[PDB]
Amino acid sequence: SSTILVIHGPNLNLLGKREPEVYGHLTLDNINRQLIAQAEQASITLDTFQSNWEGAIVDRIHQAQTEGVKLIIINPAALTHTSVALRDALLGVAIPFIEVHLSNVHAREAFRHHSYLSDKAIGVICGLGAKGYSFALDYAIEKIQ
Amino acid sequence: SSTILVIHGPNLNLLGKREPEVYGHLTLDNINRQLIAQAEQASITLDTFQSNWEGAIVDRIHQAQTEGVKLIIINPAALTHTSVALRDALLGVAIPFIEVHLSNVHAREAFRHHSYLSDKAIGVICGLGAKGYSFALDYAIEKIQ
Amino acid sequence: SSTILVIHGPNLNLLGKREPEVYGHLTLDNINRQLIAQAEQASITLDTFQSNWEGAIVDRIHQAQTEGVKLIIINPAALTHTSVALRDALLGVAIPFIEVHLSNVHAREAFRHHSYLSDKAIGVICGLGAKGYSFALDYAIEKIQ
Amino acid sequence: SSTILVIHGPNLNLLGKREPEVYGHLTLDNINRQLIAQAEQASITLDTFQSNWEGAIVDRIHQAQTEGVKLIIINPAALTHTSVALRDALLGVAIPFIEVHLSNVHAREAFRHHSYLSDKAIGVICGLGAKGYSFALDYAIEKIQ
Amino acid sequence: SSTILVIHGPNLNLLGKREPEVYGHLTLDNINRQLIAQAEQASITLDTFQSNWEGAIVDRIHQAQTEGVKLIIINPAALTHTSVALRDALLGVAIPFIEVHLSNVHAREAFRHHSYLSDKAIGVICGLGAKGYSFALDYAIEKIQ
Amino acid sequence: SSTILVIHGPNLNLLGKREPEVYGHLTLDNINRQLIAQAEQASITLDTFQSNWEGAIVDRIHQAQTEGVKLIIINPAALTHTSVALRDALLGVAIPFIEVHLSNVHAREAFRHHSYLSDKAIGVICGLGAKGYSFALDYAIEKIQ
Amino acid sequence: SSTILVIHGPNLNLLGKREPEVYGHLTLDNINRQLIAQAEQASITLDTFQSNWEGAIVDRIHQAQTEGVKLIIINPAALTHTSVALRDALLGVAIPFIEVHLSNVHAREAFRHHSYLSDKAIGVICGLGAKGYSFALDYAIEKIQ
Amino acid sequence: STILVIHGPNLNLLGKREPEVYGHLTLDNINRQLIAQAEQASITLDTFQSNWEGAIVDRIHQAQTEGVKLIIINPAALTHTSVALRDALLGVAIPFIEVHLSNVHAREAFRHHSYLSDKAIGVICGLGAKGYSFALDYAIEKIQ
Amino acid sequence: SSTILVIHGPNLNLLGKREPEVYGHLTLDNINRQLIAQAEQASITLDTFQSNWEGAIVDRIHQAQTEGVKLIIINPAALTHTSVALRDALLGVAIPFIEVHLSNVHAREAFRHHSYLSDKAIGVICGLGAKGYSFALDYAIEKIQ
Amino acid sequence: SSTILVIHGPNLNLLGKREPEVYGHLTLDNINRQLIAQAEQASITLDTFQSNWEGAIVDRIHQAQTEGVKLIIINPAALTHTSVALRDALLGVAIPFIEVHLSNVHAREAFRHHSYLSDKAIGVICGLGAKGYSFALDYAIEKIQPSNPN
Amino acid sequence: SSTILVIHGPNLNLLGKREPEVYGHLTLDNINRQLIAQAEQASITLDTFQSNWEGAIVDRIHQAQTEGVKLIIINPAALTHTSVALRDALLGVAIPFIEVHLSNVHAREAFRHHSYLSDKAIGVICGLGAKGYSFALDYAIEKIQ
Amino acid sequence: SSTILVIHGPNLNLLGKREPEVYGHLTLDNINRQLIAQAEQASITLDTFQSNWEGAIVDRIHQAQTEGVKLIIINPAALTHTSVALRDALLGVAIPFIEVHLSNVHAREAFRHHSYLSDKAIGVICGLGAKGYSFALDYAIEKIQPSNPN
Repeated sequence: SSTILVIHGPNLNLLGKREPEVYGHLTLDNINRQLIAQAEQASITLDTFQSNWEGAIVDRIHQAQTEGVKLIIINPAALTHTSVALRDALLGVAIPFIEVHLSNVHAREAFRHHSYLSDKAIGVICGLGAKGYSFALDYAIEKIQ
Repeated sequence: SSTILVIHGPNLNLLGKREPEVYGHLTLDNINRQLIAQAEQASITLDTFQSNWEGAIVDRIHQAQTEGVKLIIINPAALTHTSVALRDALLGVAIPFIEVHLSNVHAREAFRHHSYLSDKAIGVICGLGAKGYSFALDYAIEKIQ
Repeated sequence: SSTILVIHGPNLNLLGKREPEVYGHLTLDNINRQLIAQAEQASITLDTFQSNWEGAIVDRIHQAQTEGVKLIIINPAALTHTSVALRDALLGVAIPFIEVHLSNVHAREAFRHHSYLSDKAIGVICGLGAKGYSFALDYAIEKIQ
Repeated sequence: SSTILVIHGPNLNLLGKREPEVYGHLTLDNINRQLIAQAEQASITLDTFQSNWEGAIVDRIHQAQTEGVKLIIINPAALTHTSVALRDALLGVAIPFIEVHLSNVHAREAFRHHSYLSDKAIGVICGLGAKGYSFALDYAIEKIQ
Repeated sequence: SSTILVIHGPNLNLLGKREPEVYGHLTLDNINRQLIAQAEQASITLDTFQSNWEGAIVDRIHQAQTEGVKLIIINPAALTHTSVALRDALLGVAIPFIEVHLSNVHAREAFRHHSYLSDKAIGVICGLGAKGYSFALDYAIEKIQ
Repeated sequence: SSTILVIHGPNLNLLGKREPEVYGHLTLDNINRQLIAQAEQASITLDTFQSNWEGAIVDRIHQAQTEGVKLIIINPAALTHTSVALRDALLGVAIPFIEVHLSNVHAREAFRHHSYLSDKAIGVICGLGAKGYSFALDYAIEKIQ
Repeated sequence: SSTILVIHGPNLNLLGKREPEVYGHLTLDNINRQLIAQAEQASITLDTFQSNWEGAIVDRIHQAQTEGVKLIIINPAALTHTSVALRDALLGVAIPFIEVHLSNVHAREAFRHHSYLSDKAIGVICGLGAKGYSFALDYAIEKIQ
Repeated sequence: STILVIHGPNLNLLGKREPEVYGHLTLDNINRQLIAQAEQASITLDTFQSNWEGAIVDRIHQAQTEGVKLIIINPAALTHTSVALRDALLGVAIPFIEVHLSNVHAREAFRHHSYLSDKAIGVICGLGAKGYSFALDYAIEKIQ
Repeated sequence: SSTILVIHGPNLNLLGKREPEVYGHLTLDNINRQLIAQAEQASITLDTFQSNWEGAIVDRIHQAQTEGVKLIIINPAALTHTSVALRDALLGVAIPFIEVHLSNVHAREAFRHHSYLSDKAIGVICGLGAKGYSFALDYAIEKIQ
Repeated sequence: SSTILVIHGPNLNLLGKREPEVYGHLTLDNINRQLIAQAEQASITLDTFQSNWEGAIVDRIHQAQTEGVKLIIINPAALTHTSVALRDALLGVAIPFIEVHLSNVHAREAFRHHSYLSDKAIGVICGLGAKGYSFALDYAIEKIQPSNPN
Repeated sequence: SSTILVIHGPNLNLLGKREPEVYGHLTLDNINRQLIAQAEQASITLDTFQSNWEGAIVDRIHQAQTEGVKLIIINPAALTHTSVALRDALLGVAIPFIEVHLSNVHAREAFRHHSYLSDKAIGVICGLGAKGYSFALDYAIEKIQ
Repeated sequence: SSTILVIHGPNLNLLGKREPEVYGHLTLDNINRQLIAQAEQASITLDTFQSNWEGAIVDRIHQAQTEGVKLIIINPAALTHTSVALRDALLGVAIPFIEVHLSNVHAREAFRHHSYLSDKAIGVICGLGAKGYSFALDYAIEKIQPSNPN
């Protein structure tokens, strides 16, 4: 009834385009399907977005507050280290959000440790991969029941 | 003949999207219109542009070289801390400018103190809200006349 | 035994002692029972350990390797910012761990943004209260089966 | 009426010497008159202070309190980057104020990019010559209308 | 059976769009056609792209993996200092690339020294204007064999 | 009826081991007794505790809460620069504390300047030798009124 | 032949102005009036001094030298973080001083953490208020005797 | 004269995942050859390992009263974090040499920093357990 | 038909106030007649001036533009690392200067390694004690003509 | 008076010394004779130089001033990160120069991202192996043409 | 021709040049001799080289490859902090090395804490005087078996 | 009896070489007879040295120690910012030195503000053109008779 919104940042789109071994066989779609499925099983709405354009997401988020979204679960991808606009969009709207990362952002380049969201997020999950999204949703469904 | 171009960076359109409590409550246009009125009365022809997509903001800056725009007023907001490409635009066409900010950026988080445009612009204003926008237009003019 | 060991860093024994507002009421042993139940519903063993003495924790972490623990869910608390011993213990025993925190670590003093653990954990959940422990228990159980 | 004090930092008493093509036409006098004339238009008894001395300005700020001054407009800046005594007086009397710089102060040497006032100041103006004060004073008045 | 994509980033379209000594006659398209012919002379196919938009360049390089582009010659421009997206875009597809800038990155402001791609390209060529492209292409032609 | 607690950190038990060479013949035992007598002669009860283990001090701090201690006069000594656990212990039991140091800390190494306790202590006495304990006691007694 | 000279930095003249607790009723004179009193019952003389000018306190400290002041109790206020002149003044005349701050300096802005005087004072009291002066004086009595 | 060898936390793990990560060598092994090195030089050397700082602190206070002359310490992890260990060492004022099995400089930067190094007589890192012997050979030559 | 002013910053008047050296009796007094003499012996005009008051020193150089002058030799002392008011005071009058210091700036505390006057001076001199002044003067004299 | 001088810095002699692939088989010798052959078709005279001592490179640069070398193509190697002396030399003689590196320098240790040279060069090439030099040449060879006339 | 090659950097040739307990009478020669003696005990062939010219050291490292040296014990002295060319010659010939220093570098000045050679050496010794070269040889000797 | 050694770093040999309007024709050679005549005038022995090779300079600082040079005036040039090797050369020989730079190093790139020498130098003089050497020699000259006494 009250919407959850899952936002995917740049390049998440490329997910799965070179299996066998690089996490071969997993795609941004495979992911959207589970989350959508998990959100359904506990009777809640879930919309997924994706663009390699920062202006496209800032847009979506301005719409999310308008579309009544209650809690955003964002995988800002590379934009989390560079976009304060991605931050002032999620704050300016005042929606709660939980930041999600597939990879352990802390285990990669140091410029990846900085984030423009995690501090205003309810929480942050990184490195649990796809399930990160799942748990993020788990906490979200309860967060406001 | 002349043209002033006020551009607004991301999220600025969200002005007034939840009014209580006693905050301020004004929109992106309450100023756009506050400016255009002030523009013509002094014989100069204004122009405004707003997006959350950096590309757009660049092309509008570019096309200004074709157009013959003499000076720009801009509030890149979030972009001032992040886009040099934006910087490359205003220098690429040799169109002077001014940078304005609604909130007093220096009283917020630290990261908001850096600016990729401030140093190039004729000047900067912040913490006075919309009154800076229009304080700027005032200078834009007394320069051309 | 399919042992997973839950470790709680110092001061966590005080959770729930000015009930109404500060942290509210969720006692260490309240979290312990919860984990034990989840642990048993999955037919997976789970001992727990708390101590205000860092060395008690490292002692426990070693004992865990001896005991064949497959993964540690550690809530180092104040030690995530100050303990390399803790990091090197977990890397010494090569027991993969998930770092978990109740409060959103990135929301407090900048000094709590650093972790001598995070970069080498599988992932990090923070700011999601006791559930953090549970999700961590989920990912963990599903990684062992 | 009700008083606004317009404090000037050290060096603004200088002038426009080597006046043609040094950018030194107008003097402090020419800014202090213009403004006091603008406070006349606002029906406020606006007094000014220029001192190359810190201790004269702080003392001034305390007199201002006892004299129930309502808001201070202050162009420290050779004092903006260096003094907290100035800051602690402007807070210790809790009279609101604004910061103004004739030149764009971010277009210069990197160490001008910091201020001990800007953060606890209502707003900041830099870059637009002495037009900047008139902007401050205007604003200050609407702050009393 | 080979293709070379050439990518021009933001503000590269302005070459020769300001006449006299400001980049003179040489247009982005003169560069394009010469390169096209140099390609053809040695029976290689070659395409060119340019956009002030981050997402667009991001998108088209993904199109490249689909189109079988054996190597990208790219002049990111101002996006080398901001976009970790493009870094994940080029890294994502895995199309070896060459960094080309016309001007000399290092003779400028400190933030230009920082590149999100430099450390991942085959090599960089900056400071040699148009000819920079010809060379990259020359090398790109011999690379494939 | 009121209990004041005085907690001495690691290495403080060493007071009086090389008497004339460094500091003086004064001990923890004197400071303690003179402290008790001053409190008996003021109708306050007072207990004391010293330890070289963060856990014990942490532990004691927790018991002071249950014992109804009204205030802790503490000398964390070295823990002050490294223990965010000690900090969280005092925070977790919310017993006002005054941080005392016999030696003047800022006179020493740069790292001794940082402290995880000073910003949460009611006040800090450092460098005035053992009187800083009497003064803390004295102050704590006026506070106990 | 003992005199004690108490110095009060800029703004301390403002103590006890909005007595309805922006901070309490205790005024600068009260402090001196209780200080001179305490001294006498020990047959010690004691003049005191306050000022908002860097120079005044400097000159003043210089006079203490010729006046044969045994010790100095000083509260530099903000000059503590900005004046190396006050520093070189105190080290210049070499009268040991007890740096006293009514407020726990460490609980405020980062720039207040710094101090150009602490590494050079016998000790520091900060955050214990006016009793801090008596304590300084009490310590200052017995050491001088 | 008594040397006292302190091993910080986790050193009790030496040789516990034998396949060429570490190797077969253990801490008791190191102590064994160390006490031996000591007895060969007619020096009493006591060892102490604890994953507990207070234990290590107390030990060095006891070391004062016992009359210990020099401490060879491998604070391991405690190097980059414990100024209490520093103050304890400084407090009883017993000279010490800092030891580290792996080249700390070829790892993570936070490794690079030591709260003891500047006050130790010297430092040895990257030469494996051999460092205790070197430090002990040095320790011994400072007492004889 | 020129003139030369010499400036001394705070604390200099303290020279030679604790008998044997560390400058045993080279007071500031001495250093002035010495510098004055040398100027009256090559026939140049010049006055000396020392103040523990910043504003006074700043004032004093504005009197430099009122009367004369071609070159200024200055030892700010403590105001070198602190004052940018003094810097712009020199640039504004535009009188080229020579920076001088009695002790070796570079050999003291790090904080003293920063000079606000160094990068604009004609040149700097430090560590040559008194004699340093002597050279500054000397370089000027053979520079006017 | 229309020479091009090519300068190789420290360790560049070692090209192809380990024949098997830590790099290929290419030596400085080959790069030069190719450069010289290339300068001949254009009727341009070119010289080359290499040394592992900063001073010697500083000297040869200074010597190019007197030879009337018109443009210097330089691969400074490790020196770009440490030698402000090499820097003040190319600026000393005011000979434009192109900086070339065989490997992509930004793809390694942080310190290796700094350069006391790149900013004052005409352009920089890095990563392209030997061909990086050819481009410098082909570019230089034109460069002699424009910037007339007289 | 030689199995192990010791390198002594600039200024190590100064050892013992000021003998009466401005350090030990121990020369660089004595150190070479001691090492050589020791190497003859393990039937290892050792060569020594010292110079104040980086190029001579680099050329030597190059000659070292073509000679087939197995390990380099190097005390680059000063050059540890500044030479990447030494780095590049050592890596370039791909010969492993142990780094050595006589004094505790960590006890001296901060700029001495940095090293262009430490991270690629097998190990480093410092503070144990000449004994440090011994320990390294003894270490090298064992490895070459 | 009290000899002064003047050391000029790399590139200083280029002085007086795009003559018509830049700097002067004033050569390093020229600056040297000025210092020589200044030293000779005060009864002080003065030597000079310049090399574009650091190792040549460290060597000479070492020779100065055995030469009994009471004080060194050095224009480390670009080396003041890079050679801690030069710094340790000076500290190890424990010869007091004065640092001279022709230009005002603080008015140039940020990297020119860090000196591996200055904090151990008695003093620094920069910006005063070639006369800085003169003022340094000046101090050096009176600095050889001060309170021991005498």
